[PDB]
Amino acid sequence: LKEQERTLALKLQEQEQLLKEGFQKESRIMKNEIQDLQTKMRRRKACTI
Repeated sequence: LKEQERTLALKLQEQEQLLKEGFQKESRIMKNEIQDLQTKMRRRKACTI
């Protein structure tokens, strides 16, 4: 029983680590796209609402 519980806990920790790495990769992609959008909109004209 003690061996089975230990195996289950390791398997959960690996899944949690993988999910965290994916989320950090997606957040970096989005941050890069925001930076690239900000460099291209520096030509021509303001108005309004």
